[PDB]
Amino acid sequence: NSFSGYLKLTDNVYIKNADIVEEAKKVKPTVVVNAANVYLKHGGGVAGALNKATNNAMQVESDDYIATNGPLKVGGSCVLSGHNLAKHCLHVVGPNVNKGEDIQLLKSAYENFNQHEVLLAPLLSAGIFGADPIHSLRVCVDTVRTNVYLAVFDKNLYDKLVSSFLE
Ligand SMILES: CC(C)[C@H](Nc1ncnc2[nH]c(-c3cnn(C)c3C#N)cc12)c1ccc2c(c1)S(=O)(=O)CCC2
Repeated sequence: NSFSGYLKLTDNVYIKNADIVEEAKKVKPTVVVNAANVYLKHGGGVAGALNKATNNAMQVESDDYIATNGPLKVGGSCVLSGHNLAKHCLHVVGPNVNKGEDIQLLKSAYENFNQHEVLLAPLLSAGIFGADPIHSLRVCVDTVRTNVYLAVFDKNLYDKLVSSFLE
């Protein structure tokens, strides 16, 4: 868990302008969070990038999990191997509001983080999932009670988020 260059927002939330994949390779965290969908199909975005860094091992493991257990619920999670990125990967499904899912499920999604003492995570439901990223940071700060290190791979958005938090 050798996180470097993060800015501490609250006693348990830290943030950095960084690619979560590069962070996971350098830090070797106990847990890395994937921004998953309910069938664990890592087709693009954060999930595709994490799977590619495992050379597709994450996708094969995910398909076997879904065969035995069925899909996740929106707001839910499962723990699978971290492969070369972490000890464990926490696959968390935030709502996709561009596909009509309820933004109130973002609180449920972040509540999954509280079962793990330390996590490297992306900003849930941001990007093409369509949630307002400033709102997602506020739900993270108000919900997560364990130690979360957020990697946001866009300097423009990182600056907006920090300036929103410090108002
Ligand atoms: C807001 C945005 C800046 C942020 N992106 C990221 N945040 C942190 N580490 C990242 N690595 C990469 C990366 C690394 N390689 N490649 C080819 C990619 C891609 N794509 C992207 C990325 C973000 C946060 C949450 C979500 C998404 C995007 S989404 O659009 O994938 C939908 C799911 C929820």
